Amino acid sequence: HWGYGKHNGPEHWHKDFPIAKGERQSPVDIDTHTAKYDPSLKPLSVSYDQATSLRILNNGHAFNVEFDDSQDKAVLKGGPLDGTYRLIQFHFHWGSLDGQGSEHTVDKKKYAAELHLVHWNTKYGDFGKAVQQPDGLAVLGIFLKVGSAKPGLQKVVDVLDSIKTKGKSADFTNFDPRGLLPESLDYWTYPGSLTTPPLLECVTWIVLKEPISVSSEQVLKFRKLNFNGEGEPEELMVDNWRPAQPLKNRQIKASF
Ligand SMILES: CN[C@H]1C[C@H](C)S(=O)(=O)c2sc(S(N)(=O)=O)cc21
Ligand code: MMC
Ligand SMILES: [Zn+2]
Repeated sequence: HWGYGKHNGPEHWHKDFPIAKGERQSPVDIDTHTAKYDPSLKPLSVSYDQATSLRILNNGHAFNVEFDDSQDKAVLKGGPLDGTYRLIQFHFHWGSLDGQGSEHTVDKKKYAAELHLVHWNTKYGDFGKAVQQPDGLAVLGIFLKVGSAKPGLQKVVDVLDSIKTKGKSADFTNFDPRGLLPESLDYWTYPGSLTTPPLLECVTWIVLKEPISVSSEQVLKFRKLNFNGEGEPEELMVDNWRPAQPLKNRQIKASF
């Protein structure tokens, strides 16, 4: 089954998921000089004050912090979006070394990791129905660069010992996502897909311009995780990111 190694990595995915070669695949390189400023793009409205985190899970390719989405508790609206999208989970993609890790790149520059906050469109009623629609999901992507510690990331970093291997999970309540946001909410946006199998083309990507800083030791603990399940040969969870895909005539719009 798919992964990120030599034999099952991004370049092999088309064999089982033919949409890998589709028309609106993500991630893409964001060229700042070709992105078009769009004056009608509204400001983002992130309402995460009533968020309820539940669990953190190692799923064999990243770790997910999951949220209670049975009511409009943590939602995203405004921006390029029509309607309310609920936060269901967030995860990261990171590298083995600080100069690679992000999925989206800006003028070919790669950051150390990328945070994806995944939201689904409430008019479709549940997550499974939202992935059957071209505007079913909105993912908020935030870049991470090594520098000063991000205090709001530390609670996540400390629980990672408990979910070292594939399939382990831990209770993770009362985590507040607002501590992972940069100061500015300027963004680029384009229509894309999930960046892992099943690679469904249902996503409106909102990639924030401003990165958050994390310390070198915060990023180092991400790299101690395992793709493997307990009692198998250890394979460090590093480089779980997909190379950029062809933009193919889509336009990237900027809110600034
Ligand atoms: C296997 N993980 C995929 C299936 C999950 C059900 S999901 O649709 O929540 C997401 S969102 C996501 S990403 N990297 O594009 O943000 C990847 C996946
Ligand atoms: C079409 Hg999702
Ligand atoms: Zn992701």
